[PDB]
Amino acid sequence: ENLYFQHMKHGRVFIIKSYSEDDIHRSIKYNIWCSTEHGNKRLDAAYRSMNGKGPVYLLFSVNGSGHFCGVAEMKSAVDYNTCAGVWSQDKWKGRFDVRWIFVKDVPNSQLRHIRLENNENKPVTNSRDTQEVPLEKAKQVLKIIASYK
Ligand SMILES: O=c1[nH]c(=S)[nH]c2[nH]ncc12
Repeated sequence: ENLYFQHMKHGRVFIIKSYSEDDIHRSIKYNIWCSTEHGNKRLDAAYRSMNGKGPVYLLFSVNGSGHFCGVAEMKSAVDYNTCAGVWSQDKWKGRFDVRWIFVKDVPNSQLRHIRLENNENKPVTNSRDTQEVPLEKAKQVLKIIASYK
């Protein structure tokens, strides 16, 4: 639907791939997330360089689920020294705030014809955790998720 995301002139969009639906549920409940060590650094740099000029959006998907499960906006820098063991595995260390926008399952069939020119033209549905999405393809994904019924 062209009602959604028609004014995102700046900003950046990443794929989040979780091993745990329970971690997603905790993220939705408390509006926080944590990535890999390298993923935290990549999101941190994107959020910091944006300096509030636009949104950093996160497109969430559970590994193996065959569907994306929602969209959240990054709402803080990464805090690296935080309470241990709050997620499904102890290896998830650190925290940043998010704001969930959509919580809805969207089948990969609706998205797999969107290909990423920064990832060897592979379907967006074949992305790994914290793959960055070109802005014009991200707008396409965001509108599909937003309007899917
Ligand atoms: O399974 C996960 N759980 C948390 S909390 N963060 C993640 N990043 N990538 C995968 C995961």
